[PDB]
Amino acid sequence: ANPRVFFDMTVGGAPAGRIVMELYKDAVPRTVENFRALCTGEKGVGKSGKPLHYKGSAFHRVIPDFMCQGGDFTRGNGTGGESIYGEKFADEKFVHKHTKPGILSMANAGPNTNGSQFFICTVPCNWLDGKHVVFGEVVEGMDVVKNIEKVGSRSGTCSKQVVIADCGQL
Amino acid sequence: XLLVTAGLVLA
Repeated sequence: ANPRVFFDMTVGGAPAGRIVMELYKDAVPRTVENFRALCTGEKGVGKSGKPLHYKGSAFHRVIPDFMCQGGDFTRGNGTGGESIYGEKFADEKFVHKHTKPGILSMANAGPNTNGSQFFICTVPCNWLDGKHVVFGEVVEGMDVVKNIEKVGSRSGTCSKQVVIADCGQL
Repeated sequence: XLLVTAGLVLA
């Protein structure tokens, strides 16, 4: 089966609901395995000395009519993050494109720099195709996504903090 | 522009 993982989100400390994501283990298993493990925290601590775990991390960059970005559990601002394999890992395959809201894809700093940061598209983003590895999609709680999207701004700054209060695997 | 980078956010 393709794994399903979840985030229980808060916005300004207030519960916002659950996002459930299906991960395309069938297509991009190495990328999926990283994300799945970062939802459970099972692999221990990274090079940063922080837990390899999304729990407690935030969506630090949210841009309406584009995407929600999170996963920087080491610096909280887009300058950190790391994978269960080490700081960075290769782009596995570009077999899926950024075709619809709810697509889940890896943020990076150029080719072969995947860590832990990810984004959820809120529009089709074809200009990202070939540059970011798509590895899953939101299957429930897209409303929670759209509610987070509204707290964002053009600068990416959020009006209230958007936190993955809890996370794990179903 | 509209990118998703991790440390130097560009146009």
